[PDB]
Amino acid sequence: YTTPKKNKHKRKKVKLAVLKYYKVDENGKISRLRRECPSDECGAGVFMASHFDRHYCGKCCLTYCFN
Amino acid sequence: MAVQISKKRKFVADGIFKAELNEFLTRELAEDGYSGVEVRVTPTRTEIIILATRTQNVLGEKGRRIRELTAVVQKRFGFPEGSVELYAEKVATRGLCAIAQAESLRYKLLGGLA
Amino acid sequence: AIHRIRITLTSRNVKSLEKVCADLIRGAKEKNLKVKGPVRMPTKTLRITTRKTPCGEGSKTWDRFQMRIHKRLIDLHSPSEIVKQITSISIEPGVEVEVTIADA
Amino acid sequence: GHQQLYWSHPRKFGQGSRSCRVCSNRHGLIRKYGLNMCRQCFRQYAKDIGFIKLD
Amino acid sequence: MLMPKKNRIAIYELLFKEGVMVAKKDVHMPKHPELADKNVPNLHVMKAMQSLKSRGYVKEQFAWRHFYWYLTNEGIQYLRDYLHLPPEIVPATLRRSR
RNA sequence: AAGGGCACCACCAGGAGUGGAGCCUGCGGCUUAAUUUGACCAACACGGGAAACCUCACCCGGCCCGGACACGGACAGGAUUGACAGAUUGAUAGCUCUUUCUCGAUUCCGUGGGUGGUGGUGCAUGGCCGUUCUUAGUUGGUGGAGCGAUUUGUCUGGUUAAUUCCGAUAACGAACGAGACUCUGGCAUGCUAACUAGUUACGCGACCCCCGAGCGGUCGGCGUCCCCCAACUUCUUAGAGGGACAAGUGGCGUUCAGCCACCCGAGAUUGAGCAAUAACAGGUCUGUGAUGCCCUUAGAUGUCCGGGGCUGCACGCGCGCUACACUGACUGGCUCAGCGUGUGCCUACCCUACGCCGGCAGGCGCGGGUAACCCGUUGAACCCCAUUCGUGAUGGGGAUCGGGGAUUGCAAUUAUUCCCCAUGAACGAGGAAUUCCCAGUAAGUGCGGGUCAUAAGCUUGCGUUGAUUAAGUCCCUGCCCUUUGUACACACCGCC
Ligand SMILES: [Mg+2]
Repeated sequence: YTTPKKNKHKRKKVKLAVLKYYKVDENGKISRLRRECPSDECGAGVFMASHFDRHYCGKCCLTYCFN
Repeated sequence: MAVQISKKRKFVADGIFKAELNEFLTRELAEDGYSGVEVRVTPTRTEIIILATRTQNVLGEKGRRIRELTAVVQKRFGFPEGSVELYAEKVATRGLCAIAQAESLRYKLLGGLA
Repeated sequence: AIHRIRITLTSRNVKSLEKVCADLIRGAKEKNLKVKGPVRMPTKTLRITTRKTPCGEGSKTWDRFQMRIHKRLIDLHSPSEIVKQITSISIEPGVEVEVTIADA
Repeated sequence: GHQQLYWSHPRKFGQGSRSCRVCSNRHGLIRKYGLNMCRQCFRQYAKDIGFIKLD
Repeated sequence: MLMPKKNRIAIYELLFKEGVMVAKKDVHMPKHPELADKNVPNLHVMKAMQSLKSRGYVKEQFAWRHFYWYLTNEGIQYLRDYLHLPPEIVPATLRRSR
């Protein structure tokens, strides 16, 4: 054997806690702080990603780019 | 015509079906005194007759096992539904069948007789 | 219906082919349908030559396998209807039968 | 990996597109008359198919 | 096997409707032929039936390139309480016209 | 060592050759990251092994689990799975990193335990196959002989392809092998049958002769199972039957078994298949979901993907192809086959008529055929008939090599194949050696199948043309039987 490369470290997920990325104010006023994927396959339930320079839909895999 | 294959390929496919069915029945009904298989094919329907010594054993509880094998041979080769019938026939003079006697000898040797 | 039919019988063995081509036409004569004579098509000889050994070591002996397919044609022609008259086939395992009409 | 490279290599033809219908071997196949059977498996089963020796 | 519910229950109900099921040995087969509308890969159905064999609810027979799985009496009640079915509907091989 | 018999895997008389040249291909060697590997009469165009990917088993890298099941942790406040962008990578492998979304109990971690393996072991094995050996050999029961291993049966002789038979006979009665058997080829104007085969006759036609023929000649032109609107099976097909038996004659023979010659006859010896006891450390674990044991099993010897390799070259050998030319090459014309295949479960990839474009390889539309219906009356080659060449490495030979054009494929470079134009290298019949063969045979010659997306210098079959020599022998190489010798018994490749 004697592989020249070291053992490839397999990816370990970030182990995210409870999501809680939406907030209401003054005894309840809804505020989506995340973008919504508008496709039928994504639906109105799931939330899109809020990447620092685009938005990604978890199901629809649509990426909306803002320049 | 175009839908039906030529006679050469049709006869070869019939032989392939016979061989595959015989191998399946050998590997499945080995402990039940399997002797042979005979297929009578007609355009209307087909009849598969399993020559075996222990008919009451190849036929399960109220024909459960023969129904199972009928469904298996239905699904594997894709006959039209209700176009294949499987019967079990007891062989005559089982001492003259080399298949049955070889299977019995194999059973005895696996049991552990000298 | 006014019908004219063709029945072709094909299998691997001459004994069963001959006995079918005999009993069918005898039934036709007893059932007074005039018979176009049995036509024996040339035999199809499927030949496969394969090396005997499973290894490739030896004296290069070849085993040749043959499959003889024989087929016969009988034309049933009657002034009246044919299919409603003849319904029984009396076909043993091994032989394959195909019935067409003059249109096909 | 994923579905885009697991089986992406074409096998619409060639020796790797064909295998024995009995033992899944890829050498010494017999495709004549649509047999699709290995050289050894055909000798094994020729009695069952009906290919018998005459000369 | 990472195969989901939407095909696990499909395979299980196919296996319960008739006491047998036949699967050609082809892990690369894109689609198992019957239940053509469920998008169930042959690898998934093969490994599901293999797990059932290991747990003892189905017995396996192997011809040339096929599995011929036969569901067992130990598989009867496991399929029944996995699919949440009262013990009144039976597989096809069990009861016919009676 | 003797006696008898036999074999073109022996010779004799010969034929074609091989060994000499070029090339193809398979081994060894060399080189390499790898040039995967088995096999050394009975290995070396063998593993149906003509490998671009796959095949693939080798090398260089990269993914995935396709690690069942049980138990314990882990957990819906989330076990865990995918994925856009940037880097990263060969890669549009979310493979890893930054980044946040998303599946939801299917999985994750640990321990036992699977499973898979073209990994090892054919000197652990099965099956198959090769060889001893396709020679004629092999065995029991009861009886006889021997203390017994054993022996007789199973043989002095004649005869046969054959322990094949006649005969003798301490053996009698059997069994296998041989033979018999099956397929195949040859004759059937005898039978049955034919619009998926035809023939004859007749009728429409088309052309020549028309001097005048005229029931003149040609037609693979159209018709007569289009159903009343001809018959028949010689030709073709395939079934049942017949036929050949040393049957008849002469000679030889113990006048037996049989042998020789001849008549009549299609045939007086057609080729194969099957094929005994006992064996081999013969070959295959790289055919198998045949398989014991051992090895590996998550950084895989599993599996998938990309690239390379199996082709690599101072050299040696084997099976072959092309030739060395005039008994020929080129050019044109004429003219004849038979095997057999053809559209796919997965599986995509069939044989092709005709028309058009192109010089060719090819391309473009129209069809036919799942087939005695279409390719196809398989217009094959050799050969035959005329032309040019003229004894020169020449119009012999076409290796090597350059440029260009198509086809297959996802991909043609280390050129897949094909086409065109240039280059005409060795080679002037081949040392010592050595192979195969007795009649439709050798040889010349093409055509099918297998391999095949592309394809044959291979192999398995088919047809065409068609001989020289021989009807013997044990001389060489071997084989069988009997006697004999042996200090061999792993058996003369012994022993010493
Ligand atoms: Mg020239």
